[PDB]
Amino acid sequence: QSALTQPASVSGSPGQSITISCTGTSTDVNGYNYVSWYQQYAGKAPKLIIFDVSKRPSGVSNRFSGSKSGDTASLTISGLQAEDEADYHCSSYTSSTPYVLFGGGTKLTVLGQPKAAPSVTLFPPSSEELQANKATLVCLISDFYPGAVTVAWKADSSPVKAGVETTTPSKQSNNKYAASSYLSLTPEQWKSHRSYSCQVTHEGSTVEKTVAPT
Amino acid sequence: QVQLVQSGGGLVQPGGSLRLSCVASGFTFNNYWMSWVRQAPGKGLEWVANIKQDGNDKYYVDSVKGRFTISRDNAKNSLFLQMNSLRAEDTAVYFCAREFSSYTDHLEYYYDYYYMDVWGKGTTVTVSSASTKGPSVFPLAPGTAALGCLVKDYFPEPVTVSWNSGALTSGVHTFPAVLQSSGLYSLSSVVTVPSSSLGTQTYTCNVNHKPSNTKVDKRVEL
Amino acid sequence: RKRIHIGPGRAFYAT
Repeated sequence: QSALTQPASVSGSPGQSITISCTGTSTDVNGYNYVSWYQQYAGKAPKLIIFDVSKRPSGVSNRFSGSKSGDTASLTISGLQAEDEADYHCSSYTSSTPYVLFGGGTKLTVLGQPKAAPSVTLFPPSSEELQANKATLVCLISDFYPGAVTVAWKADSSPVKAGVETTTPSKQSNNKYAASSYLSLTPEQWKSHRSYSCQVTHEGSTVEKTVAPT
Repeated sequence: QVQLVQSGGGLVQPGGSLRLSCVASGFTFNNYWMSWVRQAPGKGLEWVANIKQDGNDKYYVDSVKGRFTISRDNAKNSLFLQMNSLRAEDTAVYFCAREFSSYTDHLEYYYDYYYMDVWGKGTTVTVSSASTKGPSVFPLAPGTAALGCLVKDYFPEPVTVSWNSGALTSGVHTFPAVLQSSGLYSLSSVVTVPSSSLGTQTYTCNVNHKPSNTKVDKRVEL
Repeated sequence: RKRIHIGPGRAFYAT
């Protein structure tokens, strides 16, 4: 019946303008104006940047503006700067408990560097782990940008979703990203197939690696 | 300047409890409503509870009514939150914030809206049924070559990894750990080396897991 | 004079 909806993420290049929408805010005349936006840098606390649909606390750049039409609230950032990169959350009123909601948050990325395809290294289960009656395939993904990827595993040539654990991406020292995925199997499963595969998709292109029982 | 600093966070098991504190400074504490907002790993914000300036009127989100109890002490600029019957889903960073009044009066009527303008840095709350446990270190056997160590099923964080007792630092990449469905962590550390040295040079990853006072030096052979 | 009070956890209009 209620839930604010904002895109998980958005991108833009320096100098451009960008907009994040947030559907589901109140259309009740008495609560229409209760809308806000908060900015949050990785590891830091949130910061109010827009309240009452379009007001700015002193100190907040006039590059950040807010508007609303219908139940959809919208935040707009002009002349994007590298420091605008953060998470943005919309907040709004709702006629029932808890009365004040928050969206899921939108991750804004400012494309500051060139695209970079991921490097993939896949390791098979170690004989020591197998001899311990277990098996783990390790897929190490690195040096990619933007920091977003999706991983898919295959037993021979068929999809396999059971026993898959994949981390969220995280920034490296060189400022590109890394992530890793683990596939758990039984020693018997491992030896049963011709081979397994780890497929990484990034910006519409994929890099797949394969390993087989030696 | 205005500031808010919370504390009291920690690691507990389901059903356990914690008491969060928040100390204000730089503003007339007893003039504002105070709130507690949380954020689960990788997710958005969620208001948890607040208290009126006179400490009587208290509000909570439905999922914590009965388990959480908010209170304040205007005498010491402090806000508190007693958390009982903690659950895994209660895992998050907890922030205490100040609610400020945005007053807009149009005579026949007026709007009195409250938003959070001051936030603390947050304190971490982790609720897990996992128990302290050392890791199992498996070797990842190997122009150049890649080799490493799989540090499997340990709890809780963190663990440190090094190679050849520090002598190998270049071409080393220790990956952030993955939290598994089992509640236990795992990570992998990999290094790229010359393929010709594989025959002579010995490689050993030095793994340390202080939470369980466990160290493991695993030799990675060809 | 309609009074509208909206904030986290509470919403109402005092006469």
